[PDB]
Amino acid sequence: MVLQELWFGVIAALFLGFFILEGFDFGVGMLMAPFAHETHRRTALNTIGPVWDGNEVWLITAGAAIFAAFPGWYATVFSALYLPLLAILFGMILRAVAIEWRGKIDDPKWRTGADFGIAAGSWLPALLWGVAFAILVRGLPVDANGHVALSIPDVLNAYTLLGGLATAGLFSLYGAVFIALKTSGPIRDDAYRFAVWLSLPVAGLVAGFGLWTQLAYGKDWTWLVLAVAGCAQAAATVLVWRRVSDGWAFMCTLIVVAAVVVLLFGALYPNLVPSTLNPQWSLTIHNASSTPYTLKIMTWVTAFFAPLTVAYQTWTYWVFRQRISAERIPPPTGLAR
Amino acid sequence: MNVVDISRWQFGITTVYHFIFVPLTIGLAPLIAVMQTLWVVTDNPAWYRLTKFFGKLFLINFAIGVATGIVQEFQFGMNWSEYSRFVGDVFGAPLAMEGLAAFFFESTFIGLWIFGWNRLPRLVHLACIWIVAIAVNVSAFFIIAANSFMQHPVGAHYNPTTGRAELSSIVVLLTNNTAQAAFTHTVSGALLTAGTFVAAVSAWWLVRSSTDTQAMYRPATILGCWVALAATAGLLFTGDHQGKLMFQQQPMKMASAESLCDTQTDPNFSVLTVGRQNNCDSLTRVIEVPYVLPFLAEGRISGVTLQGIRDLQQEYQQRFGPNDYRPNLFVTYWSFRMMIGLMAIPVLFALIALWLTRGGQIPNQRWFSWLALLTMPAPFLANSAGWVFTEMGRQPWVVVPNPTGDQLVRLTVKAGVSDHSATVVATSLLMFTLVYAVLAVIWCWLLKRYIVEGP
Ligand SMILES: CC(C)=CCC/C(C)=C\CC/C(C)=C\CC/C(C)=C/CC/C(C)=C/CC/C(C)=C/CC/C(C)=C\CC/C(C)=C\CC/C(C)=C\CC1=C(C)C(=O)c2ccccc2C1=O
Ligand code: HDD
Ligand code: HEB
Ligand code: HEB
Repeated sequence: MVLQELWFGVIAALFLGFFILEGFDFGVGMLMAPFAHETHRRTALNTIGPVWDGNEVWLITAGAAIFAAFPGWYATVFSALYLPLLAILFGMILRAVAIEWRGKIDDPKWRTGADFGIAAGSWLPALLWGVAFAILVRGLPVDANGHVALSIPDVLNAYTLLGGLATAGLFSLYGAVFIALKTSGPIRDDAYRFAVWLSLPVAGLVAGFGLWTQLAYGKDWTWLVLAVAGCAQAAATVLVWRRVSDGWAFMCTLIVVAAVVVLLFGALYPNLVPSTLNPQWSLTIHNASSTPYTLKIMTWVTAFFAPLTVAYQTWTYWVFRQRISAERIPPPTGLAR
Repeated sequence: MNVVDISRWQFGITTVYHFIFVPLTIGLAPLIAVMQTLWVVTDNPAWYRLTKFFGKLFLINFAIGVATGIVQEFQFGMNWSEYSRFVGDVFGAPLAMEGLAAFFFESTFIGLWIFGWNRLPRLVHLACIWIVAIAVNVSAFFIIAANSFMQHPVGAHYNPTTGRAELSSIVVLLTNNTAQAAFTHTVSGALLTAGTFVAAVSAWWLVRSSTDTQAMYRPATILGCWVALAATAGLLFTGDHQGKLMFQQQPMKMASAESLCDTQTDPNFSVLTVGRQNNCDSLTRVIEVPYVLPFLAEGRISGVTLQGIRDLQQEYQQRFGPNDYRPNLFVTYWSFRMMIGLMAIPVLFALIALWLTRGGQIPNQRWFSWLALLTMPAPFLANSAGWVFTEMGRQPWVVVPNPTGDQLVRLTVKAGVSDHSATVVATSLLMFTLVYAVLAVIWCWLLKRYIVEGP
């Protein structure tokens, strides 16, 4: 019914916001190591400093929304995909403590461990989430009883591995244009240097994964979404060679990330956990959803707090909209080891 | 061990690690807001340094508090898929509603408070820490109400058409008597953890300074001790509200804190009991203090009858079928002495610190400095023991049947577990334990480095 279909887009929007906001957060994390090849690492980290916690909650809200709206969907994907999600949590945990504790102790060995935690919390989520969403679009061996009995080839195949590399490459390009917009000076120039190198290889991964999803699982209306992604990617590709705009460059890359979420969720409709053995046993938005009263009660709460959440989250980015340079970085106030 | 036992330990060890930093975060956030508010009103630079000093320690605890809660959000679907489906229509609403009403606020405004000292106005920056101080309490309420549905399910029907419990009224679920009693008790428990933490650190510096900084840590010692004493009074009142609820909702758990075996009128509360407490028949009681269990069960010292564990064992078999409804007697018994006994150290420390700081006096005793250090872990361990008794006391019920509610709305831990293998859960349990253990050591070391360093 209506509420069942409406909440499918609300969960997709929560994952949409997670990919838009945490997408460049992951890109910053995997671009700190090539920046050195200390001041540049801190400048890039401070771009996502006051927003990394808020950005992350979108994944937490999306995960809890699924639990409340579609209890069967929550208890199937997170149960079947136990191993890929285990490494996602492992990285996230390290990044949640490495960002805050990096500047607590002034010691090169202390920061080396903190950089690993940030890298672990930015590489694994960038790679595995693309695989996790590719698995859902491809499907899972769900039987009539609801069990999955996941196997190795059902996770690491040609389609899922391409999706993981595409999202990780897109996030790296997403973080490259985000730093170039939030920084100025030599650090901004280095962001465009990697953006050019991450322009063509990433575009092929996104186009290849997008075309594969469209030709195998996409619908008729999803062709426009792929066309927008292609146009956005081509616009974003040419906006980095010549740095005419930072915002346009970031906005065009934002559309590419947004179009991937719509394309993945557009193909994952109305099925939530497609069954590769029998499509009748697949989990849909009708046989795995909650009652209308629960979806109704959650609708009023979502319609009040989700628009309110974007109100101050956007204002939070407006407060720290000023670009930060190497001269604006405060001296390291870390204790001796 | 089997899959169920390994999954029980994993959901236990990780979330116990989570409740090491949560009670400090809940109580300390209003405390720093108080110090920052006093700095704005009184224009006292002493309160500004207290805000920067204890605020620094809060951020170290806040970062690891977020990390330890990430797994718990998806842990329900990973290791308790069967349990997630049964109560997803009811249990998922408090978890999701806390995401947009408390998690989005306390995570977005915490960044504004850290990086907005010189960018945001003083009035606006002050409200940022107050929103975080409120959102942590809001998050505690919804996450406790969801757990209170397990302890006392209300506003839900079985709906035998499908094998899951379905929500009937959201108001009844949020206004549960167990939810309100446990929320106010945990918040009072969190205030004691932070109140003792502020008082102990400030009192530790008073002796160190004597052996202005003294001017600065003395007001914090007074504020921390009175908050701990106020939290102790709240813990007694809310603890008296909770025991009564426990009596009529979970008779097994009420007798679990006593290891009661037969239905006796006005039982004696035993401080100590020897043995592993397997069978319970041979238990030995030491220092039996009367007028305690009657007062906690029905609120009256005399005339209260409590059903024994043995008596309740056969009673539950006649309604829920043949099963082992006996919780872990050894764990629940000693985890209950622990929650209660661990009041003396914090309360004892608060009383002494206030006596040594009367009339502007600055303490300088060496034993007082050592007393504060040993007082710091007492509320942290007491909070851990309080929730452990709540979770091990309801075994083997993951969803305790409501005596006055729907009988069919219930589930066991074994029937709520997922269908993983013994090696997959063990690998996750092993990697969860070491990663949290390393971070816990770093978290403890980071606090020690900044406490001795000071401003
Ligand atoms: C005046 C005074 C001293 C009063 C208190 C002393 C007193 C009266 C009694 C306590 C002393 C005695 C004899 C026994 C202890 C009672 C007892 C067993 C209490 C419960 C244990 C408890 C609360 C432990 C606190 C843990 C804690 C905060 C440790 C420090 C923090 C750190 C760094 C690590 C701890 C996390 C860790 C590695 C393991 C956590 C394990 C714990 C505590 C709970 C989890 C857990 C337990 C305990 C099970 O028994 C169990 C059984 C079946 C399935 C699952 C589980 C399960 O998950
Ligand atoms: C009574 C308090 C309390 C209890 C019983 C719990 N939590 Fe918690 N949780 C907190 C109180 C809290 C908090 C105090 O509000 C924290 C700690 C620091 C923080 O940022 O929020 C937190 C953080 C926190 C976060 C980080 C969100 C963010 O800020 O980015 C998540 C995802 C969870 N929790 C989830 C859970 C789940 C799924 C629980 C049950 C299994 C749980 N918590 C038990
Ligand atoms: C969300 C809601 C919730 C919550 C809040 C919580 C909160 C908590 N918790 Fe919990 N749990 C749960 C839900 C929950 N929970 C469950 C469901 C389970 C399953 C059942 C069993 O296993 O028992 C558990 C289980 C559990 C355990 C194990 C036990 C056994 O098994 O025997 C433990 C130890 C714990 C602790 C804890 C704590 C400490 C806390 C504080 C933080 N836990
Ligand atoms: C701060 C620390 C602490 C403390 C001190 C305390 C102190 C106390 N306490 Fe407590 N708890 C706690 C922490 C605590 N606590 C907790 C955490 C818990 C869990 C949650 C709830 O509320 O439930 C409890 C819970 C609880 C309860 C309920 C149980 C169930 O339900 O399961 C009761 C009855 C009580 C009583 C009491 C008392 C009487 C006292 C006096 C001694 N406790």
